[PDB]
Amino acid sequence: IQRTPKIQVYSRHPAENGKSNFLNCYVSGFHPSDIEVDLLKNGERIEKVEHSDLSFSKDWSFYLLYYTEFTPTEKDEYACRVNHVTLSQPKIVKWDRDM
Amino acid sequence: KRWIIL
Amino acid sequence: GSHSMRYFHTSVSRPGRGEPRFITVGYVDDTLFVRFDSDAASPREEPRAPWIEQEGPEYWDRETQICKAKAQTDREDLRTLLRYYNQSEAGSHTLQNMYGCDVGPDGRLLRGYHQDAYDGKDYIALNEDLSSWTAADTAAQITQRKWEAARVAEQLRAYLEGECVEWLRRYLENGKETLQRADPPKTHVTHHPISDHEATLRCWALGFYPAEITLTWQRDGEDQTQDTELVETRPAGDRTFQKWAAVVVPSGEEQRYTCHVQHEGLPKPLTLRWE
Repeated sequence: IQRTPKIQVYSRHPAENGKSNFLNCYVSGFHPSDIEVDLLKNGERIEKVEHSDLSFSKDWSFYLLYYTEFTPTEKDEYACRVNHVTLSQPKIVKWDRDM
Repeated sequence: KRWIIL
Repeated sequence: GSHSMRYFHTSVSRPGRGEPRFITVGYVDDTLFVRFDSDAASPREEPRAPWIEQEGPEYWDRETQICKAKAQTDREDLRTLLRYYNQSEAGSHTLQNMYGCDVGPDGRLLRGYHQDAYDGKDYIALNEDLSSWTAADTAAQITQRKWEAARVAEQLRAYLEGECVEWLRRYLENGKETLQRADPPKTHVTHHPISDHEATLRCWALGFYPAEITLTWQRDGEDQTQDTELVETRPAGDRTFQKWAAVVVPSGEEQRYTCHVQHEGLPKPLTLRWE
């Protein structure tokens, strides 16, 4: 079977402008494992991105965490670009500090 | 510690 | 309370690109403690938690040998499943393995686990008596016959009842500071005005462990499951978890809505309102 990933883009700690933080993009519940995940700053692919080791839930659906150290500003906009086989086109999730 | 099949 | 040890395994064949990709992780409760990736130049099982780093060379040597050994069996097994299902070599397939044990407060084995999935679906699973198998189809039933003849269930039962539980209790003890201790969620309720007439209420649980938590919204003591946006529990990135529950309410009627938070770290369930 094939399942489409669920996508969450959030911060490790509460958004504080001008303070070092972590930008997280959590992709979960997808199958197969092959997935493409990108962090975006102002529409530019973030360069230093790390990810968790591949794991899966009780239902064999996979989950990954892509993270990067970032410093939130008021002007700068952040997003997560995920590409999967279950997606006709790469899905983009904008980052909301309130979520 | 892991298990390994025979 | 009760604690669990789990090892997760995934092999995915890569037609044309090369040999199958193998990745495995180890979890004690909700704490990742080991990992192996076949994509590494000189792959080895590496420590992802502090309390596992104590183990000596023979441990990391034996573990790495096991991980390399499992990857190779996964190749053999992937090829076999091709012939079972009469599938093409051109297609990429996934094989997934999980085995573990659950213990109680007394350090006694509650149950033992060993499951295998092919292309994301259940293939064959070891039953709770640790002496029987559940097969998904005629292909898994073929495997069931082989494994019964090879006494794989008796192999696993010995490990699950013995070496699994012992080492789990060891890990639990070695990292008792972090493992046994439960972090309560930092909780607050936020207010988000959608329109002049409507606002959104979001209930937050941050930095808690383990992942097991319950967030609910109530309208006048009544439950709002239908109209609650409940996101999946997410890792904060520091071995802790985050989760929020949101409801939309009419402006000026926030006092009608309460957020109820139930976690292990909390002495008693919490009730929150926007302030």
